[PDB]
Amino acid sequence: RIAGVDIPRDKRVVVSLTYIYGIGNTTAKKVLANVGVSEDVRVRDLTNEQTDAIRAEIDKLKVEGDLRREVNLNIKRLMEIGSYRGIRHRRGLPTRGQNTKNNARTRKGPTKTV
Amino acid sequence: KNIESGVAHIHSTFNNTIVMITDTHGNALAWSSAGSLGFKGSKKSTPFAAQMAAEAATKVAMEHGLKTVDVTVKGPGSGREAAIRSLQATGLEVTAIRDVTPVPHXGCRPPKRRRV
Amino acid sequence: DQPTNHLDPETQSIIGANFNLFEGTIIVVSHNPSFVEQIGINRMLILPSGNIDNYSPELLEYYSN
Amino acid sequence: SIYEGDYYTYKKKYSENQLLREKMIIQQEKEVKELATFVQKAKQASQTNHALKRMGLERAIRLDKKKKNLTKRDKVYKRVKMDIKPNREVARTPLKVENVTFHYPGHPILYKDLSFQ
Amino acid sequence: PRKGPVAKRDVLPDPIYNSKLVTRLINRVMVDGKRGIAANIIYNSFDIIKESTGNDPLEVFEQAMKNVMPVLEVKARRVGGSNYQVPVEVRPERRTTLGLRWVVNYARLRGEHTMEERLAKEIMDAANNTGASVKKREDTHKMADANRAFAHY
RNA sequence: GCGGGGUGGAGCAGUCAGGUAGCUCGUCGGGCUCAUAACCCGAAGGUCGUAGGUUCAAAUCCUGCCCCCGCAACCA
RNA sequence: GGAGGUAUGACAA
Ligand SMILES: [K+]
Ligand SMILES: [K+]
Ligand SMILES: [Mg+2]
Ligand SMILES: [Mg+2]
Ligand SMILES: [Mg+2]
Repeated sequence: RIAGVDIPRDKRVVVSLTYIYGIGNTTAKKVLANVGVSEDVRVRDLTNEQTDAIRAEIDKLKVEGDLRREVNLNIKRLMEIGSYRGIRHRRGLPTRGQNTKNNARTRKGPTKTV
Repeated sequence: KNIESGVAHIHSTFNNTIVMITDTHGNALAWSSAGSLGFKGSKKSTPFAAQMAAEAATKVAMEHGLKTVDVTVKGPGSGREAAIRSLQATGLEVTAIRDVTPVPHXGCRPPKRRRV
Repeated sequence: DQPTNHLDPETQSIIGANFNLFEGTIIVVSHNPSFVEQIGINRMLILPSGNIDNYSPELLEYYSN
Repeated sequence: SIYEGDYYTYKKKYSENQLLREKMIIQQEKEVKELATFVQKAKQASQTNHALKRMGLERAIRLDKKKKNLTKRDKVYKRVKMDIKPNREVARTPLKVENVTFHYPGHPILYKDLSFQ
Repeated sequence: PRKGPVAKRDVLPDPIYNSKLVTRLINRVMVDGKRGIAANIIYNSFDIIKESTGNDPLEVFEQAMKNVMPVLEVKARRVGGSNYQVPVEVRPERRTTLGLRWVVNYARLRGEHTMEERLAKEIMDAANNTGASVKKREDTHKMADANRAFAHY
């Protein structure tokens, strides 16, 4: 549809774009302001001219598979050089100084009470 | 089939109340009890269950045709009065009330006390 | 729409008991008094006089009237 | 099978008959087990115990005749098993009907502005 | 408390319906002392009732209360090894308390998106003697009738 | 050689009569208690000894094989 | 008022 993702047809454009990996709320507003598409129109109402303008606008940004490879390469590098952060990534522990005696469940996964 | 005078026997114990309406000759005509109205356990011993039992037996008794009964009350149950009044309410004419609690003039040895 | 129809009496009771435990909404029609009791109806809609009502032995009152 | 009476009488007569049949099959099984238990005891005894081996074969003959006159219990007809579970979860408003009127072409309107939730 | 009954603080009447009951309803719907939101919900819902029905909303609400306010309640009593419920008559103050609590509690559980819509629908249903709040009253009376054997208590 | 047995930690069902693996106690985690026991609530623990067959599908039926237990393995 | 009768819990401190 836009970057290889069928954005929700019923939602307003600002939000529908957010379903693209690499587009958040602020970035969606920027691309619509550049193209000149009102933020309140449902994307089902987008005309081929408006959609292509959005696609042209989005093609400038790094999104979806391009972004995912970029971030994974960063983490890959941290692991390869053997940095402290890389080990945190590889062992599934918080990487930004958070204490692990408690919590850290997002990184660790579900509790293993054993 | 059709009666005019009768007697209502209220067998009220601690556990249950049975109401039995006979003719004056002691032939049964209709009967109810707390147990036969769905009451179970302690509920069977309450005055209300005694009241309901009297009603259900009274209405059946008056279906046969029966105006006035005398009441014989027996046992230590709490529901004797609630049955006696329920008889009056549902349609019967309670003419006389007697206590026929058996009393041994001594008699047999009662069972042991319920502890030890 | 009349689920217990054509079913043997044993299967009817099985049908009613299992529906009672069903964890979902049930729109049922049944002229069998036993089947509706097992399901434990909550609201009854009377016809032709539209009357969304709480289920109760007042169902008999509507049947009489 | 034809009974005299009503449905309950049929159930009462039938339930009793199947009960009396069940008890018959139970006692026939006990006697078979008894012979079987002795036949095995003789079967595993020393070959030098001639009389027990003899008695074991004699009871093996009775055991065979028992097993051939042993009534089979009719397999009780299996009842339906239903386990209806929803894949997804119900909402607070599963169905919305608002001001619905319907008539079969050529017939009086069945309901007018029918609305329930 | 042990000393005895306490003073019950009075509530002032609703500004537009001149009803203390309306103020009591507003307090029941209120959350975190946000009375402005509570009042808006009640007044919007009385306008919804004024639309779905041609009658005075205050009249409809009072009719809903008549169908919801219980008369007999079950009071748990612990006697020895058996704890059973004793039927009890509900004093008039608690009657409106239960009615307001039930109407509000079941409106919050309704399916409509907004509370005032949920509250208006719950009010109108109760005014017609149907819905969850009426069913709560029916069950409460059903429980007392079953335990009517313990009336002498 | 004649029988009996292999299903969760243990003891048992289900096996005849094929469809969906449980019950009893125990174990672990949390409650309740000043604490322990009892009690309450949650969880875990077996693809049914093992490998082939039959079948739409087997713990179940068939067959083999390995294990464990009571007998027997010779009588004048 | 008074009188005869009708589950578990070391040892020392
Ligand atoms: K840390
Ligand atoms: K913590
Ligand atoms: Mg996005
Ligand atoms: Mg820190
Ligand atoms: Mg004894």
